[PDB]
Amino acid sequence: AGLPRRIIKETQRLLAEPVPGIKAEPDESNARYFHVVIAGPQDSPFEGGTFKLELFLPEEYPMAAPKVRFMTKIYHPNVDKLGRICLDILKDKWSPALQIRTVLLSIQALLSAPNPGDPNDVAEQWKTNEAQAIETARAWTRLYAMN
Amino acid sequence: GVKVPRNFRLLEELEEGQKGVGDGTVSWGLEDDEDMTLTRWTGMIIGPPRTNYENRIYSLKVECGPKYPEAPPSVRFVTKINMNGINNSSGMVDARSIPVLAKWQNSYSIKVVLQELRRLMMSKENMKLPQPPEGQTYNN
Repeated sequence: AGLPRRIIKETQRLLAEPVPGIKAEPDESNARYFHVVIAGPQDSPFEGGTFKLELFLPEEYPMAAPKVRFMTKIYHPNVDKLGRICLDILKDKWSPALQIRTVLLSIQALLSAPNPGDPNDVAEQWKTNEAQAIETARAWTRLYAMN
Repeated sequence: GVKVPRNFRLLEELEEGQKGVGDGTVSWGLEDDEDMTLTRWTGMIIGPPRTNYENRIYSLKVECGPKYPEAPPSVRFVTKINMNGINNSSGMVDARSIPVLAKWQNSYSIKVVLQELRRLMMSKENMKLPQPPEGQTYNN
């Protein structure tokens, strides 16, 4: 009378075998809603920082993609001012075969290796002045992601 | 059923605001485009024809608190208006006087609130009210 087996399985697996550098906790009211913290990847300008992310599994999951957004301000070519994430598998390249775990490490990989080429000012800054873009990313990490 | 969490519901309303609805006589958007909390919104209502509100654009502030959309948003007019349910000195919308707010359901939205206020502008008790000069705004 509750959630589909897959969601129960994925929920319980997130809490039992956590992705390294990624914490995930269930919402206290919504069993499809999760509060995620991703550590800034080693050797990235986000290293040392912790970034809040929120995840929601819609009714049509896994036919429909999970919904994911940053809640911590971050300077990154694939993340906008409201925290929305541009990642293929969150829309276009989503298939039921993928899982929540795949999404989380992909986002983590995005932080480890930003893709300025993605069809914004941030991404454009990362192309023409990568050094300054990286130091700006580090600046915002100091300002927004250390508490 | 399945509840869509606040932040994701507000992202849906954000996208719908940008696409616009109907004849565009109401519209809404984020007050601050860097507000990751999605809390403060700007509403716009075009005063309806054949009322004392006609040909006037009304700006509003809509605040979606931590329990939105389980709880109704707070609404106030920036543009001065004489209208039942709207505090004539402050612009604040008295929820008990506006049925969408007094009988709030979590299926409602910023859009619905603005459409209701526009509909109420056409009511017999409002459409004939003498208005303040065009362009005036409340303080605070």
